[PDB]
Amino acid sequence: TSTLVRVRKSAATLGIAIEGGANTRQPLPRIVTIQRGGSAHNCGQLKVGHVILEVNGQTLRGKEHKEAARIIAEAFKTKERDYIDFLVTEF
Amino acid sequence: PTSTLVRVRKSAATLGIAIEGGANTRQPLPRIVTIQRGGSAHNCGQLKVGHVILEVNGQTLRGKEHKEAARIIAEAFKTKERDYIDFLVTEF
Amino acid sequence: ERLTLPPSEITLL
Amino acid sequence: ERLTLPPSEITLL
Repeated sequence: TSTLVRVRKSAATLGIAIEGGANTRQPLPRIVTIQRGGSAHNCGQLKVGHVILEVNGQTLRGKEHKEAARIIAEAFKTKERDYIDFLVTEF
Repeated sequence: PTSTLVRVRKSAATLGIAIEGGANTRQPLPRIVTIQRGGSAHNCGQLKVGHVILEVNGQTLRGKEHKEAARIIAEAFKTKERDYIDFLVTEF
Repeated sequence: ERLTLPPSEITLL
Repeated sequence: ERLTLPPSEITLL
């Protein structure tokens, strides 16, 4: 039900719109847009509708939207390696 | 992820829930986003905002568009065949 | 290749 | 008890 997806940093941006976080209608960040040309689009294994549970092993469960977005942005901004790992789910 | 069968007795003239979602939209299954004070859902006590409705009287809502899911719920509330609605709900 | 999902409709029942 | 949930926030990353 949950899948690890490695997103290679193939473009300057991650290129996703996320909606959701604790205490709102969508309780975990859900990918609602994938921008053409960004890193997520090149991945092919990320899909609109995927809910992000973890980023590089860091859980997003219980985090408010702005904190979840900050964690993802920080993980993508890494200079030590050329990818980011998401644990995602679909239902 | 737990699925719970919640029996909502038709205790009031209205159901009193707002649902968001359906197939091919951002929220793929109907999610309860509002529970109105005084309605049948509020009297139940076991339904909560955030619950995702998987089935209504054994009829799956998986893959149904919002309009069809709302029609099924409205029909289940209106029908005089029974004085309750069974919702199978989940809370992930 | 669906790149976006539209906002869901809300209905009061 | 909580009787409503607000629309979620959105971010472009």
